[PDB]
Amino acid sequence: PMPPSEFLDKLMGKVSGYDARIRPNFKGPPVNVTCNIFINSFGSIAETTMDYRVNIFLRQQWNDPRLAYSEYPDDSLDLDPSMLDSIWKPDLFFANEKGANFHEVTTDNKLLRISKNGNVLYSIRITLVLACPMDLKNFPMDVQTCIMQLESFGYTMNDLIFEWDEKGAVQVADGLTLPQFILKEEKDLRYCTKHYNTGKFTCIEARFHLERQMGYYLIQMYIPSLLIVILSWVSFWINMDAAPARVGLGITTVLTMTTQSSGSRASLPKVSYVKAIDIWMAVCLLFVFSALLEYAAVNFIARQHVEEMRKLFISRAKRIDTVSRVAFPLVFLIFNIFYWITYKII
Amino acid sequence: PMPPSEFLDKLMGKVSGYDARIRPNFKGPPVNVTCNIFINSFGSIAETTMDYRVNIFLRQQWNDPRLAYSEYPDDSLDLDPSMLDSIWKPDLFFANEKGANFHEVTTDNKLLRISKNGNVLYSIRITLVLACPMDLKNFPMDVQTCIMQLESFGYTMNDLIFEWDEKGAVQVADGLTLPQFILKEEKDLRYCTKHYNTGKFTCIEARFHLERQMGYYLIQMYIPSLLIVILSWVSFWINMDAAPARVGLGITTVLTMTTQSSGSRASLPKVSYVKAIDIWMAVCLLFVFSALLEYAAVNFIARQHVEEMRKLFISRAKRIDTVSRVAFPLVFLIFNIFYWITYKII
Amino acid sequence: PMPPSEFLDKLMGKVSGYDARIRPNFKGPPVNVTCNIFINSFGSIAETTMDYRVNIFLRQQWNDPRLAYSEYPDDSLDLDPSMLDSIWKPDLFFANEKGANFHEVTTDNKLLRISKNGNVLYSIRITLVLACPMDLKNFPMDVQTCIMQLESFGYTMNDLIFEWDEKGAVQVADGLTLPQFILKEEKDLRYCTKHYNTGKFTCIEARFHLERQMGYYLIQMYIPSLLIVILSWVSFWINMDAAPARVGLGITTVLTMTTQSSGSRASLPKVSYVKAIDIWMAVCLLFVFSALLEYAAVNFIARQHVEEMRKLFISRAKRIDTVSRVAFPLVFLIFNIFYWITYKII
Amino acid sequence: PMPPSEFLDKLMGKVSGYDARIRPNFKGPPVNVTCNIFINSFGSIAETTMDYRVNIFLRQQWNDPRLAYSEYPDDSLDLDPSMLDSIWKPDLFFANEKGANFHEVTTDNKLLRISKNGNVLYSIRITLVLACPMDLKNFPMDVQTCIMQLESFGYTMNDLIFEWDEKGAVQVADGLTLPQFILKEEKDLRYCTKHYNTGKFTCIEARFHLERQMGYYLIQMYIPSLLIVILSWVSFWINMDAAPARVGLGITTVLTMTTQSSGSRASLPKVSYVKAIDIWMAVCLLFVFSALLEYAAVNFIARQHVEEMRKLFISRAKRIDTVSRVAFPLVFLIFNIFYWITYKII
Amino acid sequence: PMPPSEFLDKLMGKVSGYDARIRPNFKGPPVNVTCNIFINSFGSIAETTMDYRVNIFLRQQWNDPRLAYSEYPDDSLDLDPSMLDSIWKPDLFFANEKGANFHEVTTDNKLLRISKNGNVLYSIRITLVLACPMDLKNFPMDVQTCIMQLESFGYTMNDLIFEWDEKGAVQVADGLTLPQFILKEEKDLRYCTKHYNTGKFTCIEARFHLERQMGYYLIQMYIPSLLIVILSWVSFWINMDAAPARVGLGITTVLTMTTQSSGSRASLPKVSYVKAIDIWMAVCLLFVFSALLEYAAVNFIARQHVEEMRKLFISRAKRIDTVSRVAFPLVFLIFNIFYWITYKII
Ligand SMILES: *[C@@H]1O[C@H](CO)[C@@H](O[C@@H]2O[C@H](CO)[C@@H](O[C@@H]3O[C@H](CO)[C@@H](O)[C@H](O)[C@@H]3O)[C@H](O)[C@H]2NC(C)=O)[C@H](O)[C@H]1NC(C)=O
Ligand SMILES: *[C@@H]1O[C@H](CO)[C@@H](O[C@@H]2O[C@H](CO)[C@@H](O[C@@H]3O[C@H](CO)[C@@H](O)[C@H](O)[C@@H]3O)[C@H](O)[C@H]2NC(C)=O)[C@H](O)[C@H]1NC(C)=O
Ligand SMILES: *[C@@H]1O[C@H](CO)[C@@H](O[C@@H]2O[C@H](CO)[C@@H](O[C@@H]3O[C@H](CO)[C@@H](O)[C@H](O)[C@@H]3O)[C@H](O)[C@H]2NC(C)=O)[C@H](O)[C@H]1NC(C)=O
Ligand SMILES: *[C@@H]1O[C@H](CO)[C@@H](O[C@@H]2O[C@H](CO)[C@@H](O[C@@H]3O[C@H](CO)[C@@H](O)[C@H](O)[C@@H]3O)[C@H](O)[C@H]2NC(C)=O)[C@H](O)[C@H]1NC(C)=O
Ligand SMILES: *[C@@H]1O[C@H](CO)[C@@H](O[C@@H]2O[C@H](CO)[C@@H](O[C@@H]3O[C@H](CO)[C@@H](O)[C@H](O)[C@@H]3O)[C@H](O)[C@H]2NC(C)=O)[C@H](O)[C@H]1NC(C)=O
Repeated sequence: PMPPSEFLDKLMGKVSGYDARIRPNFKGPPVNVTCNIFINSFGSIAETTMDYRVNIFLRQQWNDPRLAYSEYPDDSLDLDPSMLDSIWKPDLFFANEKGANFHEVTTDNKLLRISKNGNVLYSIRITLVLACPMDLKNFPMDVQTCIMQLESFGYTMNDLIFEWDEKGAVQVADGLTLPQFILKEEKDLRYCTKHYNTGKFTCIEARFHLERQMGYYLIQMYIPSLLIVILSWVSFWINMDAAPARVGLGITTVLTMTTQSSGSRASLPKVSYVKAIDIWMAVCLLFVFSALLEYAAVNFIARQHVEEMRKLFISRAKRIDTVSRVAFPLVFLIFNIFYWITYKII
Repeated sequence: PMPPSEFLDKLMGKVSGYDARIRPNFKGPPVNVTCNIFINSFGSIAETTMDYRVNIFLRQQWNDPRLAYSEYPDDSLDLDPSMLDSIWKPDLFFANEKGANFHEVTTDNKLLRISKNGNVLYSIRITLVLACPMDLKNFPMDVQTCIMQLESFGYTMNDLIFEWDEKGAVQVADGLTLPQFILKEEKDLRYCTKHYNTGKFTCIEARFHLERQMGYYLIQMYIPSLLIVILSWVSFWINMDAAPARVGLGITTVLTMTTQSSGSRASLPKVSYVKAIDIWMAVCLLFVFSALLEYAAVNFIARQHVEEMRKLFISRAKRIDTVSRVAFPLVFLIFNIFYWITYKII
Repeated sequence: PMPPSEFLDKLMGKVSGYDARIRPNFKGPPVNVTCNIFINSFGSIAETTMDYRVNIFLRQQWNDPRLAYSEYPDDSLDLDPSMLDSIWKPDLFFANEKGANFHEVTTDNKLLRISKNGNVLYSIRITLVLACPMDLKNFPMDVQTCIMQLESFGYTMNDLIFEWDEKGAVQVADGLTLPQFILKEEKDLRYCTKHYNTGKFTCIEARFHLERQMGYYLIQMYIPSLLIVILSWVSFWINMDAAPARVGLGITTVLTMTTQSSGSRASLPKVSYVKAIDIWMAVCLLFVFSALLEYAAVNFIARQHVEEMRKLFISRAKRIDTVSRVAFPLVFLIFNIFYWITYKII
Repeated sequence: PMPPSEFLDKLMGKVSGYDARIRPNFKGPPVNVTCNIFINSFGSIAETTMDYRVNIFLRQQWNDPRLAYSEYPDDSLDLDPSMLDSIWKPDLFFANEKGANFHEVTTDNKLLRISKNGNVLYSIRITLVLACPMDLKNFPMDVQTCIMQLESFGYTMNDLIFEWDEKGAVQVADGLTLPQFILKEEKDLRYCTKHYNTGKFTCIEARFHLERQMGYYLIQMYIPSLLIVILSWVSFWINMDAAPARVGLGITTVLTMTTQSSGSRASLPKVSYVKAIDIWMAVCLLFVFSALLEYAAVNFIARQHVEEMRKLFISRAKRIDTVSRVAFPLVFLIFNIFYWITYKII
Repeated sequence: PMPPSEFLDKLMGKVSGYDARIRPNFKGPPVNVTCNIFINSFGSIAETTMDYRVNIFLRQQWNDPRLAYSEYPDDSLDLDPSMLDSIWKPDLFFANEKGANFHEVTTDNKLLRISKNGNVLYSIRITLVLACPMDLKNFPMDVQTCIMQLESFGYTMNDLIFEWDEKGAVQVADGLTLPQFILKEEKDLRYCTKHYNTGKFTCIEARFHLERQMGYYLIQMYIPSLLIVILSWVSFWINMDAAPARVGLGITTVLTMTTQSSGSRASLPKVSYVKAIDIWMAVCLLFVFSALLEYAAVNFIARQHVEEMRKLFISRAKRIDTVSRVAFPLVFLIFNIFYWITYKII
């Protein structure tokens, strides 16, 4: 008969003595707020900034005995967010925020509904740009575990407790795709219970394994590196004599490997430790100098040589011939079987 | 006689028992909110970010029996947005927001007017920066269908229903032009009715086919690629002997194709799958190495050759002559008829 | 005697029945709001974004009979913007906003004063970043007409009318200078009266012819293009024989024209249609390949040639001599008289 | 005895008839607001945007007879900014704002204190990003005078007057250092009294001479330009004959001068008029083409030459020898004494 | 029995005469606010902008005798930030702000709790982007001391005093890692007590030594510089005669050192004084010109030389031989022992 907000106005109002400023079960057990998120959007992972943008549905669940209606014959009683500040709320935040906001588009995107026993369902939409450290040892082949963590600010452990729910504590959007990564489904859930001069505080937290898209930097960086190496070697399938063609076909290959290495570290954070993309290419550098080393190996022996003079020269021109046809691919094929296997097991 | 806002103040006020917190037809049928948009501005499609900026007029239409005036002799009774919060509103949002705002320029750009039976016309102006996935298989020749979707947050399906109206549910500005695309007029309208732990919620949604401007990357990337290919071949219309002109005219063409390929993938998202612009140019790469392959084919046979020695050499210098005048354009003209036809049918 | 705000408090207050929510002359003629702007700042025209930042003084003028004081012996009665929301205001906005704001620096920069008959002077300061389409056919020599337009949102035509005033409807700052353009003084003023499913709405609008600064891209792009063309031709004033100097002085000129063309389209929106800066330079490209075409024209005839063999060769070496000294400048001087005259009349 | 805010609450409250909406000395003399600023931070001068970020302490001083307490035995009575809106304030703004804000960090950074006679001390903290035109005729050697100006918005001249105070009207931070400039201590203070259709308004304004750091572009642009010029000339200290070393050492110098000129105008606004950095380098361009001009001067005379043929050739090879050893430095040393002296007197 | 906020409502309310506008111990001693921070996040040090982003927990501690409850049997009485504005707060700010904000994510991240004697614990979360000057004399090997400073705005020294606490006045996060630096644990704490026309104000301040990650620019800039120097010298281990290989292997090394120097100063602020990275590379420039100087030293003596003519030439070809094998590494090995030792002691 009576409208429920009118019933709610005398429920949580000054009548019935309800305060919005006091936690439920005060002078009693700590409040167990169980939670789960629905990731709407995810990504734009600025590895320069070492962070990621994510848009979630933060769902929060707890119970208030002060809000347990009895006579009203329904189960879930919703509330437009005008009266949302009139009730108690948790002091949730993120320990790795780096910028966030609500979404006031047409409405404060804020859900409330209350069970008969006062089980409080609370859902809001938050866009987060969460910082995460980026271990880039095997940089195109890393599985980044960028995390997120949810803590209480005023209420300590003894008055409030965050929880994950057991039934799928991270719901994921169906077409949630990543331009550069794959979100693995296994999402670790644990506690990061802090300690301060103030004291200790609750923390639930989530972990997100992100295996990359290997094929991109394969296309951009590996394959143009791959061409020059064979291009360095057909520059040994070049003519018998020390020609200016041997001069030109050598230096052309070297500058492109410098050029690809210039554009290699274009969007990278400036980590001290060596990553995987440069040792791919610095080896390709020291391979591409060997051809110019090989020409001077021809050129110094050509100047070393006139019967007996050139007799040693053309003999050494064959020891440089039949070995380099074998030694060039062998040092490169032994490189990849040395290279990829560590990056295949990690 | 009495001013209408004064009539409206006792209409929707505390007198006549009107609440802003309760949906119309409560404990009854779900509210059918029909809607249509007027796209003022559209574009700045950051394909790096895979999104698009759009400025709309979100028009919303429904009915409230609580707001049905009877005695007042007019039809549409407007309202400046001061009293807009005093009435019920829907909980509309976007499932792919990525940033939005209202427009408070001189006035909250918010329209209300009410029919005699309380049919509520509601219009606001929103700038959106809506995310959309970007399939870039045929990257200069794709028809991108970037979408947008409109959902309820608190009210489920059983209490609220979004609708498109039949009479032109997306109105488009007249001079709405795109710097890189064409908005096709056919705009698909359907439902994206979600399901959650909370439950199910209404969704109407719109789809926007965007065929590009083919001619730009034609000018920037195809035509400078086109010049080098013929420039590679007049470098076979070069002199009889293995000259340093054959050395210089070969390597000049190769580095520019590397240079255009460096500036090719300038503003591109890092997708794993191969797009169309690189297979345009990687083929142009492997074409441009064939000329340097052709010089060494001349150079190795020149070193292979003295009567019978040069007799085979000049004979092979003609088998490299009359075939390459035929084989060069034929492998390229067969490429484009292999290339464009798939990109002409999609 | 009594202070005027105290006189104003009983003027526009609840006493004397004044509403801020009702337009003047309600149930009567539409309100004629005449307006004019003072452009404080203007520019930073992001042609990539196809917009321009402008900071204006939006002056608005109309009349309210409800605000016509009688007994107070003065003419213009100002008001600090605290009481500005207490009166009626128009629902002005911009149809091409793309971001705007007010200016709360030390004070809401909001002017009100009221005549004896209630003629309302209303002035505020707005920074706008207004979108404008950019026709770039003659890109360094275009006169861009970037516009701005001012519409009503809730009030239709029959209740409200925007106007320009006759007496200089766009006031311009004195030292309002542009880094890349010239604002022509002639500013077209007309109507963009829209029509919707809602109905029709008033619009006044202004137009701004912007002729560029021609001399910049002259310096950056024309003059370095100009040097290579003569540098291509002194490479024909080179020695008699087909030298490696003819090889080196040719390819040096070609790569710089590629290099300038790489930096040519640095900050340009990706329009499909051809602009003027590339046809300046693509012609400079096909001129610079003619010198390498000319060397191979020497080189093929040098290999074509031994008495009668070289007799034709040196004769053709003179037909390539005396014609190219004439044919080189003539095709370029006929180009500019073909080029600039269309760009001098538009 | 009684707390002073309680004394202030009945001082400026509704009792004693104080209005915040009325200027002091109303229906009397115009209010003389004297002011001075303390520049906390200054710089990040985006010459592309032609503006500068500055963070100030805007101190404002005037007198209110309505706020002159009498009985309270102290001199300066401060006020936390909660009651700051309860009093009158000036309508100060900036005519060249381009974005600004207050600073609500832990507190509205807003100072009030009141003398016994009601002399009002008012100080706030503002970060400004102030636009300034950038005359770049002598671009590395200009003294930029970027200004700032402070005007009233509603109150005209006859009701309000801004002033500088005599005692150091611009206080400057001690370690206020600039990454690219030097703030000269002489700061011009004058009036920019505007005139409008509304009328005339007060303006005080400040001027800031900014002499650059000459040594940076000296290091980046002058010194690498300086090396090539001598590198062009040791390429004339090259061997007797027209060698391919003369070919290679010429073109190497030319492309670097193109390369430095490409990176020269990296961060520059696109002004039409010629600046100083390009005439530094375009002269360095036309110097570096003279060496390739000198080789062809050798090469054409080498092809011109066989007893009497080479006799003129080696004689002209000495007229090109002994003159160019003198003519090369002389045209460059006469250039700098032509160059720097205008840039030393301005 | 009675809830504590209800006890707090009559504690700090209008009853018991509590004002939020008056400092504690008014007309008495200055308030000693001791403080300490917990750095949550730190970094993204934009050396171009000369600043750093930091996210802190600003903890503030003082005492209010007005807030000393007596009868309530507990020690720390917390308060959700709704009633936070109802009490007195300090006027803290930062003198080097450059942008800051609070964090309203789900809750104003604002902590209050009050001891029995009214010792006020106050903690909030602030993200700061704090400016700091960047001395870049030894640019890859500098220890940057970027500071932060905390001042009062309205309250002077005689009414308010900031303090550090003795017990670890800067708490640091455990996994607080830097992408480019190391935060040294020693953090200097002192006073920056300002003086103005207003007067003098309290200041506590903190200092943060930041030693870089040396290994990055080692990898990016030192090692590619290191390769060319040996590559310059094997270009002297080249053949006996003045070959075009000596021409080509010289100029290839020079342009890469120009290319690395172009990408060297990519992200650097434009300081006038010379840094350490360029004197690393300008020496590498003047080393790499010596090889081309060495070829012309060969080439001029080759043209100087026919019995006695070449007899001096091959003798000078040995004085250029046996010295340069010794003189090349010696001038470079003496450089590094001159270089690094100053950068090892600072
Ligand atoms: C939130 O969840 C926590 C975790 O279960 C609850 O704390 C637990 O509360 C129960 C009953 O209140 C305690 O059980 C009792 O333990 C004593 C001693 O172990 C035993 O003698 C009794 O027979 C009884 O089983 C339990 O110890 C306690 N655990 C902890 C770690 O505190 C808490 O009550 C929940 N609060 C709310 C508001 O739901
Ligand atoms: C919003 O639109 C929906 C869709 O039409 C409306 O729901 C429909 O309401 C009508 C009448 O209220 C229902 O018709 C009735 O159906 C029963 C059983 O089918 C039949 O025996 C009756 O004779 C009568 O025709 C219809 O079933 C129902 N459809 C659905 C899917 O619920 C709704 O009433 C509209 N609400 C408002 C506020 O306009
Ligand atoms: C705002 O300006 C418009 C444009 O002038 C005003 O509308 C005009 O109002 C006048 C008098 O109210 C109308 O004149 C009358 O017209 C009738 C029929 O044409 C004629 O028989 C009468 O003798 C008289 O001249 C005029 O038609 C009308 N024009 C339009 C287009 O509506 C309007 O009144 C102004 N409103 C305010 C508040 O100033
Ligand atoms: C703010 O400063 C201005 C500038 O001094 C003040 O205006 C000046 O006010 C004085 C006295 O009120 C005027 O002096 C009188 O001038 C008349 C005619 O010149 C003379 O016959 C009298 O004997 C007396 O000296 C002075 O003219 C006037 N100047 C101007 C330019 O208006 C103003 O009063 C100050 N206002 C406040 C609130 O401090
Ligand atoms: C905040 O801390 C300051 C620093 O200690 C306190 O100021 C100090 O207050 C004490 C007692 O109020 C003063 O001691 C007295 O000094 C006089 C003269 O030196 C001496 O004759 C007395 O026997 C007594 O020892 C002390 O001088 C004073 N120091 C300064 C620099 O002012 C202040 O009281 C503290 N305020 C609060 C609210 O805690």
